[PDB]
Parts: sequence; structure tokens; C-alpha cells
Amino acid sequence: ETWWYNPSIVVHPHWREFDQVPDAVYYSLGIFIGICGIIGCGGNGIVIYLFTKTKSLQTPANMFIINLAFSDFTFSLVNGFPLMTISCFLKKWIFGFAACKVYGFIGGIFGFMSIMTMAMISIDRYNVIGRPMAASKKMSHRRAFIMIIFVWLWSVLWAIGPIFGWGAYTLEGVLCNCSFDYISRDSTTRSNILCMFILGFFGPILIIFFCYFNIVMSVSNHEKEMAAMAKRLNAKELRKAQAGANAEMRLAKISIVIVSQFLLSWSPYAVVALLAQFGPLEWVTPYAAQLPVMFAKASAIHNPMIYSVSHPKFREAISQTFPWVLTCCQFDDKETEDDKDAETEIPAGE
Ligand SMILES: *C/C=C(C)/C=C/C=C(C)/C=C/C1=C(C)CCCC1(C)C
Ligand SMILES: CCCCCCCCO[C@@H]1O[C@H](CO)[C@@H](O)[C@H](O)[C@H]1O
Repeated sequence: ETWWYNPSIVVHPHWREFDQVPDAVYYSLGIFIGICGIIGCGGNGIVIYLFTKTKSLQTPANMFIINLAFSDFTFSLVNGFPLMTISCFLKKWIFGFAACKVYGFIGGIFGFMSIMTMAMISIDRYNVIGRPMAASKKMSHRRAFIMIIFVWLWSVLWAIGPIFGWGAYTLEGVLCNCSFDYISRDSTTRSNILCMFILGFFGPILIIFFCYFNIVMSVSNHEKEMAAMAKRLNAKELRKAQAGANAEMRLAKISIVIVSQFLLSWSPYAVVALLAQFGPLEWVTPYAAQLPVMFAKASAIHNPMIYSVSHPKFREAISQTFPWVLTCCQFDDKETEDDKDAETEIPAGE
């Protein structure tokens, strides 16, 4: 009678008026997300393993990185295999409503968690690079720990709504994965959506911009400052300080790329969702929603690869532990030089 009926979840009428996408599409979708499961869990596992165990990567701020990897690891695990991948190969989410809720809720909770964690990372960047060298402040375990606690509370807060009726996680697109209902336009649903977008998304974004734009509108504040202290009878020991700023700067740059990655990955889907809740629902087709959600889902598998091609200490560790990964990205000692000088302290003028 129908090719979309789910005896465990009521499919919104909107996704029911369409025809059922070809088998090949379901199979590809399954294989696709499954491979995000592998790369995602694999790569984030590696960052969690190496960062918690390498001596070099032992500073408080790195906790954010670990927190981000835990976030992306779980996203990739829960959102790929087996909940979605298996659903695809059968062309039906066979894991019932509760699974669906857990799935959608986990997806939202860690998507909110990866940007907010990046926000905390953008803050650390601002304290070490965004403020004047004289006031430069490094991350402390105390601060860091409190910050991630905020991250977790925050993330759960803006994602748990649909768990209590203030919105809802249900099926979308080809009905083989779960998400938050962006179709239904009632007061309740719409407020939760507005909350998700503004508190969950725009929020950490402001923190990010305010921190990076603050690091940019300080490159010169630092440019001058570097000189004033430079000619300040500061011996060749000035090089040390310089290397440190380079080293930190590089990390700050990294931060921005992963943030860019996040935004480029989610914004599309975000947009398609808003059209469905505020614009021509007739646009949000099976593929209009599906394809942009896959692009979003894979977001949680990028940071680890970004780190492996631009994070020196991390790249060092990999060469020393799972060095096979660094094949096409060969390691070398020169990549760690700026970190060497930045810490090779000088004994009383030396
Ligand atoms: C298949 C994965 C799903 C359905 C993910 C659910 C994710 C959320 C509810 C994410 C919320 C958002 C962000 C983390 C940033 C971009 C904009 C939002 C509000 C859609
Ligand atoms: C890419 C995400 C950026 C996270 C920034 C990681 C912050 C680590 O920055 C680290 O600070 C240490 C000071 O205790 C320095 O010794 C390290 O060289 C520097 O890489």
C-alpha cells in the first residue's frame, strides 16, 4: 500500500507524498555513512588516544581537542553504523521510535558540542594570541575543566527539547535516519527550532568571530609590541618568544580551518531545514534534505585528517605510533623546531 510506512514511527505526510528513491541510492547512502563511521571513529579514536597519552600534547587547552574528538567519535558511531547503514540496506529504520529519538538527540547534542568546544578553543586562542604578549594567558586545568562542563550542559540543554515535547526528533528524507522535525510549524516546534539555531548555532559562532576577529584586530597590536620589546635589550633570546607566537599562531589557524569545515558542512542542511519551516516546503525534496544531511554528518570525520596534515606535535606522535597514516603526509623533524625554541628556556641571559 505504501513504500514508506513505519510501524514504529509516524512519517510526516510531507515525506510521504514522494516516490521511493532507487535501491542504488539507498545502498550508496548506507555505504557512505558507514564509511563516515569507520573514518570518524578511527580518526577521532586516534586523536583521543595520542592526545591523552602523548607527553608533548599534555597542556590544558588540548583537553578541548580531546572533547571535540569524543564528540565527533560518538557522532560518527551513532549516526553511521549500524542505525543508519542497516536502515538503508533494508530501506527502512527498523530500530523503532526510541532508537530514533536517541539517534536524533545524539546527533544534535554532539553537533552543538563540536562548535561550542571550538568556541572554547577560540577563547584559549584569544588569551594566548588575541591579547598583548604582556597579558598573554595560558589555559589552566581548572578553567578548561569548567569550560567543558559548560559545553556539556549547553549541548544537552539545546538538544534535549524534543525529548520532552518541545520539538521532536523523527525521520527525514528517505526515512532511514533521524533528525529534528523542521517541517511542522506550530508554536512549540518553531520555538525549539529558533532556539536550536540561535542558541545552539549562532551562539558559539559569535564567540568564535568575536575571538578570531579579536585576534586579527591585534595582529598589529602585537606587530608593534614585538618590536618595542625586541629592541628592549632583548638578546638573541628574542627568537625564542618569536617561535612561540608562530607555534601558537599555527594552532590558531588550525582552529579556524576546523571551524570553517564545520560551518561549510552544516550550513547547507541548516538552510534546507529553515526553508521547510519558513519557506517553500515544496523545495525540501527527498534529495533536497538527504544529500545535504550526509554532507553534514560527515563533518564529524574531518578534524582528525586536518590535524594530520597541519599539527606538528600531533604529526610527530603519529609517526612514532601509527606512522602508516603519515605515508602520503611524510613526517620530519623540522616541523617541530618552532616548538623546540619556544620552550628551550635561556638560563639568565644564557
Ligand atoms: C543526521 C544528523 C542529524 C539529523 C543531526 C542533527 C543535528 C542538529 C539538530 C544540529 C543542529 C545545528 C548545528 C549543530 C549547527 C548548524 C545549525 C543547526 C541548528 C541545524
Ligand atoms: C587546534 C586547536 C587549537 C588547540 C590549541 C592547543 C593549545 C596547545 O597550544 C600549546 O600550548 C602549550 C603551552 O602549555 C605550548 O607549549 C604548545 O606548543 C602549544 O602547541
